[PDB]
Amino acid sequence: NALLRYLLDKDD
Amino acid sequence: SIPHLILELLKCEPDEPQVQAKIMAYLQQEQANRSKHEKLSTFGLMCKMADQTLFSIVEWARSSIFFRELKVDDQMKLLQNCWSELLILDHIYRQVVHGKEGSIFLVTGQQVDYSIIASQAGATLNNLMSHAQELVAKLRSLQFDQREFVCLKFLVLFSLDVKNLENFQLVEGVQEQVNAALLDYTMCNYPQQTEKFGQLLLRLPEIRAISMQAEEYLYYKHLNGDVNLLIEMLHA
Ligand SMILES: C=C(c1ccccc1)[C@]12CC[C@H](O)[C@H]1CC(CCCCCC)=C2c1ccccc1
Repeated sequence: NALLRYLLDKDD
Repeated sequence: SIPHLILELLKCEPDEPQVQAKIMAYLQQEQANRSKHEKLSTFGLMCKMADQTLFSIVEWARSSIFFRELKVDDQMKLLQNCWSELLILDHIYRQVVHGKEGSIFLVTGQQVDYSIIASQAGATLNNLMSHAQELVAKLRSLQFDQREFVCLKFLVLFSLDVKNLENFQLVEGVQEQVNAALLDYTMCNYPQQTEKFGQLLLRLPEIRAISMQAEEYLYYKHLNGDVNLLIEMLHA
């Protein structure tokens, strides 16, 4: 789940 | 009085007008884009509405006490286990606060007549929505309030049914302390309803059951070609 990881990691 | 732990949970609550305003605005530009002959099906727009609600749920969790101390892989496992439960609990509480007979209140701030939705939703969704409405009625009769709602949110998020966690002790501890704070809060603020704590806790397996059956139905609709973040959560 790259999208979920991105939403948890993104800075903005 | 309010246990200090519940006050900390209440801090983490999102700005609900801005959350709802942002989702309302998103759905409007998507429809405004589409031409006469590419309208969204009613089910399709509800999926997009649920998709955008999920974005706000992830942002809520990521900034919440306790959750923000987990490593991201632990965070993913928790959200993959409870995302549909959180959507259903949010829907149910919205009806408890704002619901009127014969209508459903959406995360966009719109009120829609039940007869309109029930005409289009199909037998399975109508059954799950009626099961959820039975929970709304029970919770309203118990005077379900915002402090109890945020407790149930964290009890859903920090599920003891999630495996392979690096920090299962934190999930176990949050589950225990939120349970203890809810037991204390109901005793202090609703001393005459002995049944309230237990009635609240017993809605959690019911919400879980509605949520998982909802996931299974949505997976069916996706495999059928009828349906973003929503699809990603279904696959994982
Ligand atoms: C029918 C729904 C739905 C349709 C497609 C995809 C997701 C939801 C609603 C009902 C109307 C709201 O506009 C949706 C929103 C919503 C909450 C999220 C459910 C998704 C969990 C997998 C609803 C709901 C309520 C009770 C039982 C079943 C569904």
